[PDB]
Amino acid sequence: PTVVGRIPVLDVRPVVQRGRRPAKAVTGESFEVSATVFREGHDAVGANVVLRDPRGRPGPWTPMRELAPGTDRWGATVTAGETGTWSYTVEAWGDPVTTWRHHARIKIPAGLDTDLVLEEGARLYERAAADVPGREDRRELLAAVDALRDESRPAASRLAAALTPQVDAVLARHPLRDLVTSSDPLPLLVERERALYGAWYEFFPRSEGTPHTPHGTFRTAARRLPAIAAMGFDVVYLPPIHPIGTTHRKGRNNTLSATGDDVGVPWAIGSPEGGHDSIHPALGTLDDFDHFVTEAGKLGLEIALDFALQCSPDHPWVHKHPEWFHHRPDGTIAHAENPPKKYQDIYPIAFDADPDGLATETVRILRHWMDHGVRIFRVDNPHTKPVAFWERVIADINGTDPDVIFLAAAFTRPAMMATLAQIGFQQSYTYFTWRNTKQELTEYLTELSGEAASYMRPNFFANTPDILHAYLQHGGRPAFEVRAVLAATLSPTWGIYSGYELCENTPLREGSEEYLDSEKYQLKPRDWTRAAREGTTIAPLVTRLNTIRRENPALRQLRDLHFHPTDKEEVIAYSKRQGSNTVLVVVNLDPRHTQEATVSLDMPQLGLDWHESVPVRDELTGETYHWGRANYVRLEPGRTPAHVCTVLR
Amino acid sequence: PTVVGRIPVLDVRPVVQRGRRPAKAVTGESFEVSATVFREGHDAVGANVVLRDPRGRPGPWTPMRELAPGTDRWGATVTAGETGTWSYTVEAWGDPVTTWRHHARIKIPAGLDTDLVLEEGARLYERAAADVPGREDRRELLAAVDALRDESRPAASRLAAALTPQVDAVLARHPLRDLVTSSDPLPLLVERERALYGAWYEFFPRSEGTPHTPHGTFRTAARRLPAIAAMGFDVVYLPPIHPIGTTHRKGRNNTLSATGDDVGVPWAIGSPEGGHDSIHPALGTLDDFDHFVTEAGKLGLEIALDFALQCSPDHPWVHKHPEWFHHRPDGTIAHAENPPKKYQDIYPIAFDADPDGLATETVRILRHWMDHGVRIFRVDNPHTKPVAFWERVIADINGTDPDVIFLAAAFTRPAMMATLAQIGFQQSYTYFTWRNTKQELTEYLTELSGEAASYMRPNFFANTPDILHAYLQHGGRPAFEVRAVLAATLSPTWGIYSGYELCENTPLREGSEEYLDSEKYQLKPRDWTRAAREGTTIAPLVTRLNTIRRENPALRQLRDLHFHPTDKEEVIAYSKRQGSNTVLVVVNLDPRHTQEATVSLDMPQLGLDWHESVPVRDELTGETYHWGRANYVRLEPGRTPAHVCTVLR
Ligand SMILES: OC[C@H]1O[C@H](O[C@H]2[C@H](O)[C@@H](O)[C@H](O)O[C@@H]2CO)[C@H](O)[C@@H](O)[C@@H]1O
Ligand SMILES: OC[C@H]1O[C@H](O[C@H]2[C@H](O)[C@@H](O)[C@H](O)O[C@@H]2CO)[C@H](O)[C@@H](O)[C@@H]1O
Repeated sequence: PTVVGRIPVLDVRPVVQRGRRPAKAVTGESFEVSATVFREGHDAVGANVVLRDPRGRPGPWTPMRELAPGTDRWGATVTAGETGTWSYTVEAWGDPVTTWRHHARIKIPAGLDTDLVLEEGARLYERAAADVPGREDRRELLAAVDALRDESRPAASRLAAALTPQVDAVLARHPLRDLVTSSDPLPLLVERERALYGAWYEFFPRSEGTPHTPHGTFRTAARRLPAIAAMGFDVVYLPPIHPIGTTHRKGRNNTLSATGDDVGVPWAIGSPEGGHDSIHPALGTLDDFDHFVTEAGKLGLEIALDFALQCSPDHPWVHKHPEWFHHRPDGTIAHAENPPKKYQDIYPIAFDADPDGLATETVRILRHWMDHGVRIFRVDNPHTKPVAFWERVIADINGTDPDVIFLAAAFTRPAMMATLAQIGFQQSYTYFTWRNTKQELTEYLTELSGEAASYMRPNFFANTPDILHAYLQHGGRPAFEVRAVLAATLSPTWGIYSGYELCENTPLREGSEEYLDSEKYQLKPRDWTRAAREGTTIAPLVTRLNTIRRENPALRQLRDLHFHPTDKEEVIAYSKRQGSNTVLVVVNLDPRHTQEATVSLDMPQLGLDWHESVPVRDELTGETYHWGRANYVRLEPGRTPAHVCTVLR
Repeated sequence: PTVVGRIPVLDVRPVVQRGRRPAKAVTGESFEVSATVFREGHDAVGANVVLRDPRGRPGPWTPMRELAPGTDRWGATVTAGETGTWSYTVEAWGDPVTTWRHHARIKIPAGLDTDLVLEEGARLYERAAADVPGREDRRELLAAVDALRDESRPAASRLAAALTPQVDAVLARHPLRDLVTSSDPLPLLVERERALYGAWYEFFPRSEGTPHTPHGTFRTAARRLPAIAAMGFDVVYLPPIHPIGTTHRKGRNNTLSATGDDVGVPWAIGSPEGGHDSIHPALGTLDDFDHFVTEAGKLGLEIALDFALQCSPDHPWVHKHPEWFHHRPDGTIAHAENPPKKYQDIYPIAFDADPDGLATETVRILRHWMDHGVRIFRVDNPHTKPVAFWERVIADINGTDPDVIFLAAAFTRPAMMATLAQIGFQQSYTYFTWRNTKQELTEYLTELSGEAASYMRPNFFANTPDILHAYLQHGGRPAFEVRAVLAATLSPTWGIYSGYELCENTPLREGSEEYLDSEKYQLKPRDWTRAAREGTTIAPLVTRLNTIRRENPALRQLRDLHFHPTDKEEVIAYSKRQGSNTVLVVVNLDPRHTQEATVSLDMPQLGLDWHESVPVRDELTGETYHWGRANYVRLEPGRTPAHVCTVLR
């Protein structure tokens, strides 16, 4: 056997790990399958994509086209349906009819060998007809054959009877393909909509308590759900809900020693009261959790729990499974670190004494929470546990429960971030919070919406309990508004951490990304009712951004994204499309000064000619404009963070 | 099983066609194996390359290093030995000693847990020692263990006794490797020196005749060999040596009708006198060919024959194997084309009626010429015959005779050119003749000496019977000198077509790359003795260029190549290295005007500090200079095309 086939079809993409791991999509998502396709000699080729479903049924006729002249790189868009493991193949072939037409259009006018040319056409169309399944279609082609062979008609009309739009459409549907050659199949994992598309809200239930009982419970915190749903969120992310250790408990503002009342850090998991399968006694019981989950469900909210594989020194594992930790010669276990950050309140897990026991216990714990209606997990610092351990764990869980979604909370070097996604993580945290200038956002999103999108789905949190960027610190509310618009329009999954709405932006000190009086170390009650009454929350904007996402299929996908040039460094423009839905966004990244600029739209990228003028509506205001190749904008911080426009019919 | 191992080792290169085809090298050639290597957490990794020979014997210890900070991309240089199929593996591992050192260097000075730290070191070094095979090495490590454990000494000195250069060198040779993880093996094809390195001369034997017998024979043409060898060539490329058809024979200057005396085009192969396994009767017999081959061999010249799979209409195949041709409805066969070029004197071969017969006959013909001492074939227009046909043919021939070298004469689009090389062609013609400005040369050679070099070996013909570039037309002799220097110094394989020495540069017309009175259509006797006597040949320069190549291992390889900036667009500079051999070249690409410029050498790329000054000798003149970071050059066309300098000890 030869590696290369009769008609070369090479380097099909997407591909992950040379075919050893699947490429990704979700139900209803469109992406490009491509390949390098050409033949020997000078005649034309064609190609097409055969997408097969989990039962092996091929999808519809999907012809490809050359993506740029001289490159022999061909592509077509395909769309994933039901969930499961699919496959895709590229078929390449000689296209004798295109070749013959092109020659015939020169030779019949210039009078060279006309009978021989037309008879050669007739025989092609005869072979075309044999492989057409439909009777009306077959009769149409055999009619063009008899017109091609009628030697009493002028040559130009024998020809034109084979170039009619009626024949075109039969051949575009059932073309004559010579020497059909197939690539080896490549795997596609199709997962549920929520893996790619969703709005996420993070809050600490303990903070939502009462005057008589400041430490909130699942029952008091449930009161916070109707407002979260009213802001248009789909997922609630809860930091760890388990008991919290006492030995080396941290105090307020990340101090080493807790006082008597201090609540500790939820990530310091485990005490005599329980471990990763228990509920912190001050939050309530497993039943109170079921109630919280049930009430979330009625409002269209799914719960995501934090899974953090590590232990306080008081966790039961510390004595039940000493071999899950690395011990130093004196018997002690070194606290976990993430330089320059130190975690004096926890121990890391060691994996090389009993990898089987840890895997077995990890899936037991996830299955526990899954039985209680949690189908989504944020996996904390996955990059400090082995890559292959996550590969195994995710494959075990997704083998019985393929709807479960895992989110990799890894802010680390690129290779590890990409590898985690490739080995099964449905979603990834990103470098979003550190991309704030126009060049940074353009470069980064070009990467995420390009080839990386075949294996990674990004979750754009505009802030987290660990990240209050200097942009928000110095920019105030106008900066909060800009980052919300950006995050909500550039990724189909985005989120915020409670407090973001109120523009909380006081840092621990100058040059830090920690919050002052961080919620991680203390109860943080908030006056939601006052902020709403006084207009000092951006909840309305957030609510509107999520409404726009729900009304615009273009914002529920990632890969179709184009940046349009402007003449000001502080103003950025881009568009996204999905069928007949087109959304155009223009953002002023200066939160302090008003910016005016001309936005020069790449009109072909919108499906329009250069001279055209198109009606848009700014969905943030309800105002309508008429926009074409070149448009003046004026963006004043406080008043207008951005225009978020839809293209009208 | 998981795809990813305990210590991730990913995306090893070079790789060709996802591992389905081998990467390439020749005996004694060095290239870089690389990989993406990292681990979970914060401890250090190391890696190494295990290169295995055809019998499976591993090469020496070959540690890798990170190529740039923060990238997790690791590399090392390996060197291929004997010919055959080798394999290479990357091994990745935790490097506990590097990790412990780095921690210990902070914790001992700052006085934290010092006894515990030093005891942890002692135990690592104890495990190191157990695995060391040498007695003196083992005693050295166990000495450092006892110094580390001596609690009566200050902590800083217990430590310093484990960081000595004597211990360093033991551990760099036999390091402690945790959790060794291996990549899957990748294939390497190692071929003979000549596949990468050689100087090639093309001439038509028929043109080297006498007054009494103008059509040369193998016996008269042999008289031309001593001068070819004296010019330092290693390979003689002969256009087709078979009988030449009469039907539609072309006349002089590519005219359609031959007169009675016209000799025809050698590529129009075949008559009743014979086909691809015969000798043209005017060239002599098979015995005269053996004599020619033998006399070439005595001078250190190998023969490369042209293999052109096509037929004159008088070729015996036309009636013996009609199914090897595509016939039109009236039974005629269309002449071959290569738009806009037409080949009215030949028929192309069709491959889809009897691919097995064509393959079998093709290898029969190549084995015939191989029995007569031809171990190299230039395959004419391979891109008009199926890719898979060549893949099959080359694998059949190389399976019994792996020393046979094939050269792809394909000037076409990039995808086909790369594919031909990947499927087995030892050598490829290139776009060299159309890269003449400094930007064009820099861009192109950066491509060829980069990743493409794992599958393609370039042959830089400065001219061919079909290519007389406008640069040579307008530039005269000074242009011929420049292109010879460039071709000879930028690729380890280069060549010329006879007449190049004499600066033949009259085109067929303005805007054509054909020669006037082309040798393809007529006998072209040349007065070599007169040109030598009158100094009107650049034979001396050519002779000197090949001598320099034979005396400088850096010019007998392709991958080590760096371009150095100059302040003039017409002046280009570059260096090449191989062990302690460094060659530095500066060329003036203006053939009409003298150019002066400053050459600013990237000194680190030469293995030198910025302030240093290095002695060089211009091997074209014997003149010596002293050169450092910034050097004035003055290059006058006619006098000085270039400096070709060696770095002196
Ligand atoms: O109690 C352990 C530490 O918890 C936090 O650190 C978390 C961080 O908030 C989370 O996003 C990251 O992925 O994991 C670390 C460790 O679980 C506190 O900020 C630390 O001060 C605590 O020591
Ligand atoms: O006789 C056939 C044709 O031979 C030449 O064309 C060659 C050309 O020289 C070679 O380098 C190219 O790759 O292949 C063609 C065909 O063999 C003449 O230049 C043509 O005019 C002849 O028709």
